[PDB]
Parts: sequence; C-alpha cells; structure tokens
Amino acid sequence: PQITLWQRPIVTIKIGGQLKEALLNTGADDTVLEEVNLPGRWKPKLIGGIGGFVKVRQYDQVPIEICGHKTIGTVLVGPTPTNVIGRNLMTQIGCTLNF
Amino acid sequence: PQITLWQRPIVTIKIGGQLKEALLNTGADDTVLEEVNLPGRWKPKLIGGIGGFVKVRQYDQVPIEICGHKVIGTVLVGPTPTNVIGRNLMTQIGCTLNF
Amino acid sequence: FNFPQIT
Repeated sequence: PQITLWQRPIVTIKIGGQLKEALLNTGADDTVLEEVNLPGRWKPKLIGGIGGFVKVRQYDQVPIEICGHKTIGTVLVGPTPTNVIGRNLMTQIGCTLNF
Repeated sequence: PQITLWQRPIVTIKIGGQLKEALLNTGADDTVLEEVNLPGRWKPKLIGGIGGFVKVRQYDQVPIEICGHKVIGTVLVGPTPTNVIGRNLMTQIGCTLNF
Repeated sequence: FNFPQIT
C-alpha cells in the first residue's frame, strides 16, 4: 504494497536486464522509459501532442518486473523527463486507487 | 471506492459551487483545474517547465469535495488540457495505490 | 512534476 501519496510513488523496476526506477503515474495511459535497450521488434509511435509530438519506439509484450511483480506489457522507449509506469502496466500488476 | 485503472480514473468533484470532473493523477504533484471562480486570496505560480512555464493562480486551503470526500487543499487555477487532482489532494482523501 | 499523458 500500500503506497501513500505524500511523496512521489517511485518504484524499482527490472527491464531489459537493467535495474531502473520509475513513477507510478495514473495520469499516464502509457509506460515510457529512457535508456533501455530492448530486444525484438518495435515500431515508431508519436506521443504527447503539446508543442509538437515526441516520437518513441513502441515495443509490444515486453516482460517487466515492477516492484517485484513480473508482468508483460507495451513499453515505449524514448526521451522522457521522468521514467513513467502508465495505466497499461498498473493494470497488469493489479494496482488500484483506494480511498 | 476501489478504482481499477483500465480506464482513466476520472471522478466527480464539487469546487467553488460547481460540479466538475477531474483525473486522479498520481504523477502530478499539484491539483490544476480550469474554469473555476474561487473566492478569497491567490498568488501567481509558475508550473510546468517544458517549452516555458505556465502561470496559474494559487489558492490555498480551498474546500473541495472529491468523489464524496470533503477535504481542503491548494488548488491551482488555470487552463489545463485536463482537470487534474494531484497528490496534494489525494493525500487528503486518504487515497493510496494498492497491489 | 505533473503528468497527464495521452498518446
């Protein structure tokens, strides 16, 4: 786990053989991570939309461990001010908002 | 409630005598709402930081009801692509991430 | 920061 929101909900992830940190972001539809080298197929994707668009590489069905939970989901790889775990992967780990 | 994340976590809020909808956004530090007229004191605040800054009006200790929970917190008022309930108010309502 | 991300 139960994570309070007094601080930014940053968690440890394992992806592409690397240990990283990312923000659990219920405001984000998608997961965007930088500085990861993933194997296998990708396609370009345009995201954002303010000031222009940002182009990222979309990798589908990527194995990823998030705070100890091994799941699978789409990971967008590209420049991001902060590594973000979006709703697409929070559903996979069974993460809910509770109050 | 327990809110799953398959869809955007949009909830009903009551603010400044108006009914509105806003996104529960654990990636946002602050709450930003547009098209609300709040009474009482404010000061300008610069937020964002990509491409420049956005100036908003900061109102402190604003009464707000979020999905039935009457709380108090800072509300930033200015044009925003989507109304956002940030961590500052999610803490007030006792909202946690759980998995 | 502050982060509502739409494709």
